Amino acid sequence: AAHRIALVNVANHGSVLPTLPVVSELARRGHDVGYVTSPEYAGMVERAGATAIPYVSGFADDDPARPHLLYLAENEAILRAAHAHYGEDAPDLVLYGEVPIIAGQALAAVWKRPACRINPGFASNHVYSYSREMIEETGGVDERTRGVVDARLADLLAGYGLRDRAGEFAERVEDLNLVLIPREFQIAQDTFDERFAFVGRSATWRPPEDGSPVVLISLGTTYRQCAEAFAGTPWHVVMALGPLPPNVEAHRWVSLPAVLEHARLLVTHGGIGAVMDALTAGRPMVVVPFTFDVKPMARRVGELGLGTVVPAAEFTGARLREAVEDLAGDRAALERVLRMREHAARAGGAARAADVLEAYLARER
Repeated sequence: AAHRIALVNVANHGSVLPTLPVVSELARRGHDVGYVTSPEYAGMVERAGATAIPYVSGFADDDPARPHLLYLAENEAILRAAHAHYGEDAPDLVLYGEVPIIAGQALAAVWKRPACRINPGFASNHVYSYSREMIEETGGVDERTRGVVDARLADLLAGYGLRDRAGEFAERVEDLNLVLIPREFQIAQDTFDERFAFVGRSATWRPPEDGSPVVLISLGTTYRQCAEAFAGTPWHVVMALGPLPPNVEAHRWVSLPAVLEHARLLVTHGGIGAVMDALTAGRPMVVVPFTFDVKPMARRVGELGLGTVVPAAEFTGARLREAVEDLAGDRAALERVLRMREHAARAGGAARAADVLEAYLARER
């Protein structure tokens, strides 16, 4: 019937924003969702239909162990808020993000409850692992750093009598995983078994009236060469970032899905949220990967022929203008993107995610 869900997640846009349609679907079906989040995202998750569970947390600085210790501190802070909020009456399911996996698994073990991981982007297994690729890009781990982190993890789990489970919590694959991308976009997709549900994602501005082709440019946290590149061209350029030609439009923030309804191409930094937006809109994209985290997405857009990858080292105004006009007139790419849009629509979205989560709790797994 109506279940109790503890949605345990880290509090940032990339983690919280994609989970909100799932929260809404569950809430609409009458499920009591408790969202462990920070006070800044508390109103956001409550407007989505959840009950906010706030969490707040406050040696060396250059230390390579510092990011891992802060990660464990956040996992501890999350774990404390959830455990204290529910107390004696445990929820029916532990829905946790692909970042607080120590907190999520500890809670599930303590409460003796089924758990489910939420992967907004790529899912990881023995064949492909977005985490293993991420760890190497962040420089990997030395033996000294491994010892520091391995101990503080065991110390963290000791307070819940789970010290002997540090190894599995860090390495194991969850019994169920909601993956917020279509199966067809996933790297080594045919290797992902029954434990992964590829449900994809569920879903003010006026365009030029003359009929000018529109290109949306939304890159990272890095806006002059782009405007100078499309100057004198028939393109209408919509730019997002935090002297312009008449055809170039600039805004601090832009609704990517709203503009993509009128634009034929997206110039993106490679974020899975933006890639998913283009895919849902059926628009090819030009990916410029400035950060390491988007490198798998950039590689995947390229190998599926859903767009063009311009390396950050090779990026100039001219190369962008060249990539945009080349990919815009490419019928082959457009057909592949529209086909990928059908896959994304067929994924099931938040409605199927809820159907999957209900099926899981029906003691079917």
